[PDB]
Amino acid sequence: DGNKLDLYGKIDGLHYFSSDDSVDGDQTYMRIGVKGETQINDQLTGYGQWEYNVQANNTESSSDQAWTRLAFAGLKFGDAGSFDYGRNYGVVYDVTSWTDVLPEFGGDTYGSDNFLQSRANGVATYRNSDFFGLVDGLNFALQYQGKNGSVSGEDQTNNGRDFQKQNGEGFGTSVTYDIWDGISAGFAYSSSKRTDEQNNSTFVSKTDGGRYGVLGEGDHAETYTGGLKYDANNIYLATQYTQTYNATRTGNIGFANKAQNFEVVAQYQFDFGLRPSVAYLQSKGKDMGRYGDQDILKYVDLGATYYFNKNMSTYVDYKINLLDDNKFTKDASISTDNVVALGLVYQF
Amino acid sequence: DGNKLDLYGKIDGLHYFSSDDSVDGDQTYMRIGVKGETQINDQLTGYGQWEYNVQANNTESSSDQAWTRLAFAGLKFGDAGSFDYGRNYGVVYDVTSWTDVLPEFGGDTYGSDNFLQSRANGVATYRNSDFFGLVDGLNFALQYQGKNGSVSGEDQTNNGRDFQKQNGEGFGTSVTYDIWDGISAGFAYSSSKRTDEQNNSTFVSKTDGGRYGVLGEGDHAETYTGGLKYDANNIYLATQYTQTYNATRTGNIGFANKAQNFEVVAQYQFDFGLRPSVAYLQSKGKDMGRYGDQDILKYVDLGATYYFNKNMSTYVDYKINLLDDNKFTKDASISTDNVVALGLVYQF
Amino acid sequence: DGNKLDLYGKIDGLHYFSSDDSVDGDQTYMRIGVKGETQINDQLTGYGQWEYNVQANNTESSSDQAWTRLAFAGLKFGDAGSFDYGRNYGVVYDVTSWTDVLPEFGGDTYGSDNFLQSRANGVATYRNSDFFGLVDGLNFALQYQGKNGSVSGEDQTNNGRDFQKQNGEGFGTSVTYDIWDGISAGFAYSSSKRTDEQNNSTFVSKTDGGRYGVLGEGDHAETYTGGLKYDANNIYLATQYTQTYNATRTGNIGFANKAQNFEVVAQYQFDFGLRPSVAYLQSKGKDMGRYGDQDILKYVDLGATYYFNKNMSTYVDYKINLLDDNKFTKDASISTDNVVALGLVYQF
Repeated sequence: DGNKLDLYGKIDGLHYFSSDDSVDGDQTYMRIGVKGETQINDQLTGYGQWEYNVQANNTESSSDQAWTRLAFAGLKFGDAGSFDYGRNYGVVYDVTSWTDVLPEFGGDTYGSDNFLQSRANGVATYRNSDFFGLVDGLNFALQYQGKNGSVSGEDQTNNGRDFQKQNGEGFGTSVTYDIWDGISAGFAYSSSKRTDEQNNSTFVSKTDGGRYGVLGEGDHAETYTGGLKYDANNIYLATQYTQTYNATRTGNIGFANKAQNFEVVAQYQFDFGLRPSVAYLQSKGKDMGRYGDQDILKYVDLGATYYFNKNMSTYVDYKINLLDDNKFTKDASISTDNVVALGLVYQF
Repeated sequence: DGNKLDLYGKIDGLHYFSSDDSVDGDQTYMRIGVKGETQINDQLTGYGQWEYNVQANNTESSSDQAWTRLAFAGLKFGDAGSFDYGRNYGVVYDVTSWTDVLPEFGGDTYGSDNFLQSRANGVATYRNSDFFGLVDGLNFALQYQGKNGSVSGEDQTNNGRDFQKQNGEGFGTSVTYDIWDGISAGFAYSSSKRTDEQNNSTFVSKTDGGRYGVLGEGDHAETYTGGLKYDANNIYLATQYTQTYNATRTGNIGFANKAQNFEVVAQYQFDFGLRPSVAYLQSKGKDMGRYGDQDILKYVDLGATYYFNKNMSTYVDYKINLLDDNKFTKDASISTDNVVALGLVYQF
Repeated sequence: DGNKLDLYGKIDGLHYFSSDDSVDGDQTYMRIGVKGETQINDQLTGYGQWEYNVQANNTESSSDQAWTRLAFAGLKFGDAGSFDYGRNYGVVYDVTSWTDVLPEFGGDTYGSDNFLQSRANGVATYRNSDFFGLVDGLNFALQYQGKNGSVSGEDQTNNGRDFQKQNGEGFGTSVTYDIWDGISAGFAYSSSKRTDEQNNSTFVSKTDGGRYGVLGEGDHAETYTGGLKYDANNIYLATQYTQTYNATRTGNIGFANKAQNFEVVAQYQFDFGLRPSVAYLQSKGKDMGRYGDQDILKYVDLGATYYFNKNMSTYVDYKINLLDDNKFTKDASISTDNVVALGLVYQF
């Protein structure tokens, strides 16, 4: 009485084929989660959602095989909008998600716990749908994120973390709009203080051998995003453009002083199950101290998903990695090899 | 047919505000668990319960984010009582729980895996309700706990653990009684052997710099508890008094040779959702070698919970920490700062 | 509509009694899992299964307390057979499982992540039931396993692991057949390349103090298995014989150049719940370099299970360990002490 509660998840039998040893092999994993709603009164509704990743590709004595992707509780007051708090998606992703639809790859001009660009600890999000019911299809969002800092130091918080996934106080906003038939447009902005260890950490160069500062200096990390989306007539066309400031990771050795990020995807849905997909993603870093302008990410993606029904599917995906081995990709530990994925997935 | 089985849990979007860096920030977490019953025959019933904590306030590459709070299987033979085994609550908590009702704080003159004072590995518990159906409201309990020891040494067990959470063989008993209207009284006693590493470990002083024995010497660890509870007329009044012997932790540097523990709470339930709450907790350690008598814990707590319904609530809680920085709180790593909590929680 | 989905698991309140400190004490744990089916069309069916182990015998600050036992997605095309991929049982276990029916012990002439002998990462399995519906009771299986390698080195994969649980490319096949009344016969074969760290790792001798190669040299690891099973008239008789080549572990210091493995079990099911059980298991290693022929495993097992119903049971099991302390069992860290188990288990 009153409460709805759904168990959901999937089991993904997955194998990667690649020349990069740290990528190649068995990638089997599963997801399980919970979605809940309670109607409090005719205007007010409470909700909660949890989503868990459980790796299955290592042993029963291996370590760190599970993690939480989402955990948030929330309130939705009809026409006034909604508010939720917890681990949830940064609002930049309200736009960039429109290109995150590849069978297995994609969605990686950005990472998780990467300021407000994806999933994020301690994020307070306000959302409004049809501009208070006055403008159908015109959604916007306002978000706040507290500092998630180091385990020690001046910038310690209880939930410490290495410098690549720390953040200071920040906010972000997003707007999406539906234009006539299926065509949607979106903008998103975010801004965060950085942390001492982000500005004061060093790293040791796989090429020279010497020690240097972690790429990126700055008091602030920033993203600007614009996106377009065609969805109708069994066509899916989408693109997104994002420009960032000390916000985009350069492998594991820091951030890019400036980076320009671009993703474009085209897909077609046959009504006998098959869903082919073509995509291009790049990330171009600027003024990265001793590395100057370099590609951070650059590939073409080709793949397809076969849907047996809403509970079962198979997919192949082929990442054609147009990066070259150099001192930047080596010193930053960015993979320059191709990958093939092959998946058979049960959903529930 | 025959079996009942309930999924239960909650998602708790929670943030702490504090000057103590190791406490402050995002504290989002979730609980999920299972409660089960099977009727074997008209007298005999089997049951099982599991309860899991999943942290959500750190990253997807962080470690140790989940843990089990309860896991026990059991048998209940009508009027003869019940028996269960596994990870479950030490019976001291049958009384001290009556003060563990604060919105977020409280319940911490004692810890988990802290002999029979709270949740505990390998605990065999016998419970009897209305004294075999002869005295309505008069419950008692008998409990046994095997040694949970070190990872190495003379006192090794399979499930080793640091000295602050080891225990030797022990037992405990508890009695509660309902007096007329809502007024309940309770007593509880426990006794355990200690372990070699508890008596033979050293620690390094954050103030002097030198090495010393871990506070507390003794073959035995002991607790005596008395408690009172008023529940009726939308009032909740409760208090509990506990005296311990090498059983109460002194931060992370050992145990208190003697400690006197006191908790008192008053709450009021308005029938429009709001539930204000006032509380006082102290822990006073005695004869702690080079530290003598010191406060181990001392605060006032002020907070409130708003229940939208049985599935949704919001709460604020304010811990006013009356401890002062000194060599004891510093050398033992006890927090002396205030904390505010702010939570929005979905239950299912 | 279309999808079946079952939550399943058990809570096992369990205690071990033993002179081996690393074995003795509380062993409480739980299992939880998911089994799913979707009918795609009248011939074709998709399925998925996940099964999770959650330890409960250590603290809430302990590490590595959970792990995945099974995670696989699959397809079943009526008379043509089935195919599944993920973490699943190596097909050798299609036969050796017939002796894995002891109340608590047994099933340990082999381990998990032990080539195709038990549960295994990245295993692709084809199964066929009544030989395409032509021969009732005659099942066979074909299986493939990709390399699961080191975290570094020439044999790195993404899901690295210590040498005792690495494997190279391998395959395995199995056949079972039902003979008239309850009597079944089975054969199974497997073959895998080994890995550099399996052939190139050293270890330090608990008896001498000096360094030596990890037992077992060889390009290939191999198993041959035959098994018999009587099931009917409330009798359970089963035996299995397996001969292995650099495939059977010698504690933690390597593999046995050759090992001959034997298990035999007899049980009786009274229809008032009780199920007594008697068993013998040995593992005899050959030509193990400086250790020559030694017993790797040798015990008698005596125990019983009481079933209150399909959801509740109690069991005792007594492992009489006929191994002697020597340089082999010490240098390999194999336990030579007896064990008693005592369990009360709730299933759902």
